Amino acid sequence: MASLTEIEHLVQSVCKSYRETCQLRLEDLLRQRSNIFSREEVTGYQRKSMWEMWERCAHHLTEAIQYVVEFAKRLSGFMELCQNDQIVLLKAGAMEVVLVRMCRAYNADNRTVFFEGKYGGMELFRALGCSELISSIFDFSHSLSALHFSEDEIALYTALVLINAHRPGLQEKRKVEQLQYNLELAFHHHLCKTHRQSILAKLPPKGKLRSLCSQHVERLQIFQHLHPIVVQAAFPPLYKELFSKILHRLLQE
Ligand SMILES: O=C(O)[C@H]1CC[C@H](C(=O)N2CC[C@@]3(S(=O)(=O)c4ccc(F)cc4)c4ccc(OCc5c(F)cccc5Cl)cc4CC[C@@H]23)CC1
Repeated sequence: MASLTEIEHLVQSVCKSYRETCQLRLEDLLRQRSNIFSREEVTGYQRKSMWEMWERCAHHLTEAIQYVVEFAKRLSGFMELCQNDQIVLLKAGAMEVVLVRMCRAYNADNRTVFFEGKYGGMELFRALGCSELISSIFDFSHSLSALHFSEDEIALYTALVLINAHRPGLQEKRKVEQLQYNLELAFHHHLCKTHRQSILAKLPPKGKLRSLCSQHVERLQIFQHLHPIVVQAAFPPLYKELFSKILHRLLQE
């Protein structure tokens, strides 16, 4: 049950929820493309301490995940599932949603990402000691650039990243399956109607997004083992919660 109106109405409320919950405006990100970090500024970032860079990136990651919580809270029928399923979906999905959202701050053209006010390439994150991880993040953004996503496509796709009935630990598995289906119908209908069905074959596999979150938790478990007090005192609580009950607080406001 759902007609060609109830499926279409979902499309526009998904695009709306997404529009209203992005950390950065795409128009803004596009106009700052020529504001690039100097050779001296890149060298300043490389000279910064690993733990300083870690705290900066973790703070920025937390900043973005907070907007993913607001996207989830406005997503049709997400607030109607149980609190345990809301956390299950956000714990597993929020990072992946930022991993897709991230492509809007990318520029395949110059291979740079927007960070702390200006655009900069992979070598801006050398201090982190995440040679392969930052590389994967950059390649993942490069691959999504090739798809030339519309904002409405990013909205429907990210909503499907978050609404995954296959996430382990889901209590009302069928209530999440029912929701995932309507969003899939809304996405594929919008792709059909816009003559953009050809993207389906080119969307990244399920494992591309899964290995990225896993690599993040692996390098984090390494950094935390060498600087445990740095993570306790300077890392954000919601960051430590997601990768190391703030989510329950966010889910009420
Ligand atoms: O408008 C929006 O909502 C979007 C605006 C743009 C936002 C965005 O680009 N981002 C939100 C924060 C940022 S970043 O700008 O700090 C950045 C960092 C590394 C990059 F390769 C590129 C960018 C980020 C932060 C941490 C991270 O992994 C976890 C992590 C740590 F935490 C700490 C150390 C190491 C790691 Cl690996 C990965 C990414 C990728 C997406 C990036 C995404 C949301």
